[PDB]
Amino acid sequence: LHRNSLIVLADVALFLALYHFLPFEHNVVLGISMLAFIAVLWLTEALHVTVTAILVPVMAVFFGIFETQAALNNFANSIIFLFLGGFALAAAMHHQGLDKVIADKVLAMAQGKMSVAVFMLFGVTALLSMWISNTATAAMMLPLVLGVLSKVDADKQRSTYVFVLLGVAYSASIGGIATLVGTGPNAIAAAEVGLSFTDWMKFGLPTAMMMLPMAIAILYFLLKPTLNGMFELDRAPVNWDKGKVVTLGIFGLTVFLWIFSSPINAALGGFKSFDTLVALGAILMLSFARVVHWKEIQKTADWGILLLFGGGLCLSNVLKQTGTSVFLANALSDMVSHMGIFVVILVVATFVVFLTEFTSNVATTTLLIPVFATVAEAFGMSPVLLSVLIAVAASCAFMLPVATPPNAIVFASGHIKQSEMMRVGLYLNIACIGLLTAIAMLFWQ
Amino acid sequence: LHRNSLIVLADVALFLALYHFLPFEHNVVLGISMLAFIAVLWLTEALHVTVTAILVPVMAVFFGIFETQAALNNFANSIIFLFLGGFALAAAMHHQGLDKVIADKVLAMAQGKMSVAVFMLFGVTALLSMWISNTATAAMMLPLVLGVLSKVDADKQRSTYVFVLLGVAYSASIGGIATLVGTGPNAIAAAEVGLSFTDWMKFGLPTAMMMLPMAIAILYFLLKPTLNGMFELDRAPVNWDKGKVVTLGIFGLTVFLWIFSSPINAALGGFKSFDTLVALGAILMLSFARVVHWKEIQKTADWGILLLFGGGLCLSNVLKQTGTSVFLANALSDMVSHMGIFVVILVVATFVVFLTEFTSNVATTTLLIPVFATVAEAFGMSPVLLSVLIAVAASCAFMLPVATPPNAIVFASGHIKQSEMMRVGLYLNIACIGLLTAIAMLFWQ
Ligand code: NA
Ligand code: NA
Ligand code: NA
Ligand code: NA
Repeated sequence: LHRNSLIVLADVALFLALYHFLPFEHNVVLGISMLAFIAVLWLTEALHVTVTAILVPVMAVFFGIFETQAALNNFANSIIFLFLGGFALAAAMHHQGLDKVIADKVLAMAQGKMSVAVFMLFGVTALLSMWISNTATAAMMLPLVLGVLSKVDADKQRSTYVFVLLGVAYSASIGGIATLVGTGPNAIAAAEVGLSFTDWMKFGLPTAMMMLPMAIAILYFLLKPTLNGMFELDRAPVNWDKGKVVTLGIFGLTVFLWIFSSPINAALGGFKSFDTLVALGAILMLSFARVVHWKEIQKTADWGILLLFGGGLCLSNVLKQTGTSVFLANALSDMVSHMGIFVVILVVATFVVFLTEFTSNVATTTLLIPVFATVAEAFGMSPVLLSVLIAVAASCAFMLPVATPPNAIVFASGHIKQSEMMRVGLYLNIACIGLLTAIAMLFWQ
Repeated sequence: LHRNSLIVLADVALFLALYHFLPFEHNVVLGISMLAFIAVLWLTEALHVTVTAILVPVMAVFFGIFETQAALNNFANSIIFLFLGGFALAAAMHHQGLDKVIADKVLAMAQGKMSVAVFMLFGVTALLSMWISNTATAAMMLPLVLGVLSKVDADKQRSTYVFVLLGVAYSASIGGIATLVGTGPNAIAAAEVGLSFTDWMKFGLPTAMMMLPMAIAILYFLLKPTLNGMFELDRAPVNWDKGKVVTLGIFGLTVFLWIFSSPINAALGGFKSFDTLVALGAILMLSFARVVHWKEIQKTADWGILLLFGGGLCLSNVLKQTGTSVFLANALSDMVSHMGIFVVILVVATFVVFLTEFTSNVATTTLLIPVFATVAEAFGMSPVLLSVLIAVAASCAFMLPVATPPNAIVFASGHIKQSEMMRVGLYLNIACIGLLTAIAMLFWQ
């Protein structure tokens, strides 16, 4: 009777149709029929993203592609645990309130000026986003933004107070493209192609450094009247208490090990997923040092996403095993040889940057990385380039809300118009397709 | 400076001491040193049970026993997912309120008598416990018990109103020993020895049927003045609404498949962990039928326990790989041949039943099943017997609180004395060591 129940039933119909009607070797038919079924479910979201992720192994198994245990093993991938270490690290500095003090210490550096208030609001949002999450950083920044935008209160003076709301909503998304922890898509890329923490930072951080100024400049050069205003530093000040220096101490130590993983691990005997161990070592240090309880981590951890990760890895392996990856490469062979590498990565970048407006970031990456990376491997090219690209471009959701929660968070502020965001995003989207295709070209040789 | 930080430091010392001072083949030294370290941490609970579980792979990897990924793979065991299916099934019928209606429909069968009120309170607690959890079933039953024990309100008339509080606190623990979902220890046994859902029910259910009357009879024959009293059916009645018949429908279908798994799977082509697939199929049916959202399951699911499971499976594999399992069998060889099989299982049963009073049920099972099962295998005997025994006896916590949350739940009722529970438990403990050793003997040939 419901909308989504029909989408699912239409999909069951579609699968059945593709299964009985495609003219190929049985394995490829099954692989294509599955890929379409799952592609629908993750884009429409008729079933919850994670329910769909669970549906993958259960299909793979029932259709004899993998044995039950083999399929489930996907969910214990070392990157998944790295990301859990991220959640525990976040959980710690949120319960401790080290995120609050980083906001105040930097916000009060601005004596009382609105010009150097919002420029220090975006800089903190993105810095805090590197380690925490996007949705979490947005929900945490909202009250701190509304607090500052109450002196220039006049909402007939909207464009002073919309530049700042839409500004952090993007700064949360751009801050994610910095490190391996931060947003889901990055983790999915790293798991697929086998990236280290320091590897994804070499790609991502420069792109964040490039993108944040570029994004503000676009918001600025639309309708900003913010060179005027005064401050209202209204609430109790902050101070380093029982081991906020300790949480920062562990955090610092962890990040130090993550960056210097290459020489530290090499000169340690070369353990396998060193970054994952570090991330679990973090969970251990935070508990021995007593700085955060487990119940806290169990609330903060998004087990839904953790499961989603493995759901996509299962899919990736479904594509290989059925030979669907190689069949698609064969079908695209003529098209891709006719296309220049510039043309390809421009088409890819454009495809995601706009697709990501309709569906969740992860939901699109969890679908697209498997397809592209495995097809890239059939072409015998390094699946890294396309993957990192997709992972970054997925986090470029700037147009409507429902694209990312950070967009819907600053939108529920019952103030910003649908039309307004839709056109700043349409500019920033094109701006990014440029920047990415540019940087993706530069990172070739 | 804290108590537990010293326990941990004392343990780090102990490990270091055992590591540098034991006179054996390096692998066995490492295996022994690890086993002692982890044993301490799970019994003292200096670190949280789950933090300790994570510590296992991280040690195994750093001490070259397993490669990072191989060790983590333990956490994706098919039983863990079976148990997650249990959590989702519970989450459904709690959010739907199918547990409430099962309480009222059976409680109102008793017209208005206290004699047939509490006897129908224990019967519901245990039946509801089979599928839900122990801690969850206790916290859910508490208000429903205090509601009935307000007509015979006189708390100078204590023993009418302590027989019922301590009655359900046990009925929750005995109800767990019924099926594979229900309590952690059962799942740990099944994962270690490879049991089906219908397999553990053949052991457990008869034991629950035997134990519940035996437990009441002991509480009854101490200080019961409950053949007197009247009812107060005070609150809004219940009625089957939008698919509480559907949740029961799915639940019923799931349990039907679980019981009849053997012939259904056999006549289906023999899929690998059929019970796990059923449990995931449950998660899928519950979502397509829209009866429960995912956020609900993410709250209900105890991801801490889910992780604990794999922590112990990692340990089990640590014992084998280092050859510590075989070394212990050699050391115990003389002792066990001098002991009769009756003697052994009486010693084992007594050991756990009393050990489980000091530490969490899972925490003790997660420690003991690996040691015993793997040693049993070195002796070339089926590790099932000892394991199922340990798993059942672990759920026999009847003395103090802090033994199980269901004990601490009915204790926070600021009414029941420490001394009171301690001696009913001491009787029921001995009563059980009997029943188990009896049934364990009968289930031989
Ligand atoms: Na982020
Ligand atoms: Na998106
Ligand atoms: Na239970
Ligand atoms: Na216990």
